[PDB]
Amino acid sequence: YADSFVIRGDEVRQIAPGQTGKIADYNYKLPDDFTGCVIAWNSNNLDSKV
Amino acid sequence: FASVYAWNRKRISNCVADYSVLYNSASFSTFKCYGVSPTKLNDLCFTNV
Amino acid sequence: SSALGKLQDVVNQNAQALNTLVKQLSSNFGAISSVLNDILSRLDPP
Repeated sequence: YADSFVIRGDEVRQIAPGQTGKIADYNYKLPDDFTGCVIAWNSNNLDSKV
Repeated sequence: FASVYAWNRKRISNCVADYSVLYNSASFSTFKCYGVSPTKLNDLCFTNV
Repeated sequence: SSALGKLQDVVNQNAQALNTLVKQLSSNFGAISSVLNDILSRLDPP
């Protein structure tokens, strides 16, 4: 499965197994025996506008 | 705030502490808990903080 | 009425072993406490 979304820069630390926060609490929660991989890259020029 | 070489020291005492307003404020760049994971703070009692 | 040491010793040995078994329920073995209601109260499941 591939899940996709957009978050802040310093919220990428909550996207894993056994984490907590405004994001991992109630936006997107990863089980505690996760198996896959997590990939993330900056996208300032595409998603941020003047 | 206070310098790094003379830090401050406040002795929080008998009160009603709500570490949830801290834990979910999302304004903190670093929130690590060592003796005790963060979500179980609002369910324990100590002598001094 | 005024010698049964071989019978007393087998009683004593068994009691001394059963007490050592219970007295081990209060060692950490390298943990934060000896109580499961204390590791299940100041630690997250992971």
